[PDB]
Amino acid sequence: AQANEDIVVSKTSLWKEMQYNRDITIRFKFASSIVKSGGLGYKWSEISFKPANYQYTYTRDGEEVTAHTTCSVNGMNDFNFNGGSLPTDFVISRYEVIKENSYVYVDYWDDSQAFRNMVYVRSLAANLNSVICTGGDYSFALPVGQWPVMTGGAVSLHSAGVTLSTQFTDFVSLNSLRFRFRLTVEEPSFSITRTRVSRLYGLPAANPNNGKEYYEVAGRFSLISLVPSNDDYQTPITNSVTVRQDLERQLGELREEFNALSQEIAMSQLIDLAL
Amino acid sequence: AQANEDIVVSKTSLWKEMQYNRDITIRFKFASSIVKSGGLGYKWSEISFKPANYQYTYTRDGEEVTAHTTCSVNGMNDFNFNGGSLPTDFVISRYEVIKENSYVYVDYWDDSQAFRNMVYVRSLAANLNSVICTGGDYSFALPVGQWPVMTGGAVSLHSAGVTLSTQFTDFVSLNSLRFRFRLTVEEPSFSITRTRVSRLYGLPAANPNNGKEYYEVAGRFSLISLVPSNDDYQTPITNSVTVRQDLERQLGELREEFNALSQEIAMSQLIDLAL
Amino acid sequence: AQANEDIVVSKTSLWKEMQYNRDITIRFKFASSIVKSGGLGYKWSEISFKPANYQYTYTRDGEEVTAHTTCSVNGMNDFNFNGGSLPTDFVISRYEVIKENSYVYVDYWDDSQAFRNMVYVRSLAANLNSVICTGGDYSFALPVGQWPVMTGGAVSLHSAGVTLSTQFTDFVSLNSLRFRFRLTVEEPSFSITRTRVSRLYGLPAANPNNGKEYYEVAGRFSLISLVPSNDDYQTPITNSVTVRQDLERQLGELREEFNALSQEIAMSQLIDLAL
Repeated sequence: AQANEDIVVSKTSLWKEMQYNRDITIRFKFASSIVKSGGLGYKWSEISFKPANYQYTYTRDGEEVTAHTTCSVNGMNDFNFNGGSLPTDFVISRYEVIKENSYVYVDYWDDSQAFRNMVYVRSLAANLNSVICTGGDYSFALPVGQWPVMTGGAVSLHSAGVTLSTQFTDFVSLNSLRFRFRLTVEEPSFSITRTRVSRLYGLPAANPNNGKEYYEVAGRFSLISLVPSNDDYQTPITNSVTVRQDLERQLGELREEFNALSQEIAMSQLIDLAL
Repeated sequence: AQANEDIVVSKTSLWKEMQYNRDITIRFKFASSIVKSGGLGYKWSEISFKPANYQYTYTRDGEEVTAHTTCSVNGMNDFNFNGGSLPTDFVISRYEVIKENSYVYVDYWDDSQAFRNMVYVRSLAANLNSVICTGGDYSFALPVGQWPVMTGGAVSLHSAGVTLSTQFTDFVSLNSLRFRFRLTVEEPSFSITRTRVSRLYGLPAANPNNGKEYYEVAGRFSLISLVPSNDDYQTPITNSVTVRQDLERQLGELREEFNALSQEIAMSQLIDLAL
Repeated sequence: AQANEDIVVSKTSLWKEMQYNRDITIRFKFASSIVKSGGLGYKWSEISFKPANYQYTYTRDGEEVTAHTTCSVNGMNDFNFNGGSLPTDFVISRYEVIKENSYVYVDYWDDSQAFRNMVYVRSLAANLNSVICTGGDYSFALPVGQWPVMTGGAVSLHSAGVTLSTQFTDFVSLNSLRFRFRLTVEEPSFSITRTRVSRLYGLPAANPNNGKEYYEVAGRFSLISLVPSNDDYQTPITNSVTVRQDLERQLGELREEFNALSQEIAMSQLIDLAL
């Protein structure tokens, strides 16, 4: 049997149960959200994860296959480090770490025949190989003084159950395959340099990629889906999203008031610099 | 005939028409969005509603059924109250109130068989019982002076038409059932203490829940859906959302601007503290 | 024959293949996002496009049909204009323009039968006529100085391929038809007045509607869709979205910090009015 088979286990007039058994190259990537509190610059608000899309195009056995992957994390632990109540001590209100109790979700999609009209799926199963995700080096750019660097962190992702999901984005909506990963803490630990914290396992949520373009893991998946017998039917993929108009309005009002305040401030500095 | 039946009104080679007639306990909940303008703290920008999720797990007749509800409002009336044009007068540029002209929407979903692959439905109907919803007690936190409190408001929710809908979220996407509700004013009227306004009907948007963990209304729904005869197919439920990336970018630019302005202000405040 | 046909090209127990061929009135609309940087008010951070919803109701040949149209743009170029490094020169960090290399997407939907349970489509085609899109006059509200006005700009929208799409919103979710448009620059150019920029082509992202209520283009489409033979099945349309809760949380922290800073500024300014 080919590595990229496609078989029919039942076929009525309009519908047909098509089996698919195919190899895949999941190339995903974390993405971090860094919110820094105001004042001088010595207090950071959040260092968390954001679901991250990554579209690529790889080579199958004489075919070019475009893909779309989306990495997310669930059940992460919220740590924090506060060394003083004054505006000049380095503090991080809340930063996220990954351990055993957390999980790493990866939605995957391709331009192949398996994902063209997939809305129903049974007999789902996959053979995935394990990889090692290592964190990088994030230099907290303080206004003045020293520059602590959050450096280190290694954690091994192991295959787990598989499910379905939907990758929503501002361009495409994809009925996609959801691969789960569990975590086993590894030897390289992450530590904030020039600080009283070190030798704690996990992965940091500042620079997980470690300056990499992606994390690669190869796999195979096997399912049975409902596809119309005619191989010309198409399910809507693209999107045109206008969600959270109330949020857009809130942001517009905030920008208006912020421009008014900055105007008032620079006017106070202009009158105080017009002698 | 049972209360939670499951019938097969037809069956083809792959698909099947199934009828589902089931009892439900809609435990829903509102959620308010408050926005406080800058300046001193006597001026409020908006007090509105937001679509509010609530997931839970209730006992059926010997089954534990996990449920998921999402409330929302439409056609609400935007009242205002301005005591003057000064920084020190209490003013609320806009706050939302629920009345007869408006409608309340409640999306409902469960982990039962009626919802697993529900994409098509007909003969939809439900017999819901009416309830009462009373407003809360929201104490406007003013910087200095007395503390006005929005207190009162009671409206009875009457059952109306039933339809389908979709509960999108950052975790799950659900093909759900949409109960509609109309409103009738009641005797308890809402009013702001220490203010020249009172004896006006409706339900405030500051605290509708009245501190209740949820509002509860029982119901029953009967319908007929198209499901695959093989009860192993699964429709995609989970999500990994990255919608409004342009909005994320705008928020990042606004954070950068506000951090730079706060750093400027803090430096200008600290230069005067070196004597 | 008919202009609004509905044919049955095949039929089985529960499903069927229907062919719909209908005339339509695509009344779409552009929308701009004008972000103004802080400071004094001479510096503009960005002027971009945003996907624009517009819903209406128009008269077919004795039928009154409700419709919904969502415009978007893709591949738009980013131009910039800096007059100096000072706070007092009129600078536009970025404004978006449309040209040949770019494309305009229009997702279209009606309440007619062709869209009631459309999830699968084949033999999709369309005949569209060309229209003209022209820019208005966006006067930049400079606090002091002259008044630059971005004016002009005209482009011819020529039809292109048709596909499927999904219009998502905070209210409705529509499995819609995606008409694509390619562009050819016209003679009327866009120019900012009292400024050293003119005789450059494209469409300004400032006021693309030209003060109009919509841009109307007639059309006709033909397709072949899979529908339940029982013409009573309904697919979920309405929504209740709670997406980007983390973004809402970041915006709320931003608002709290901004209110605290504004309170500090206002107390600092009020303490100097006690004589």
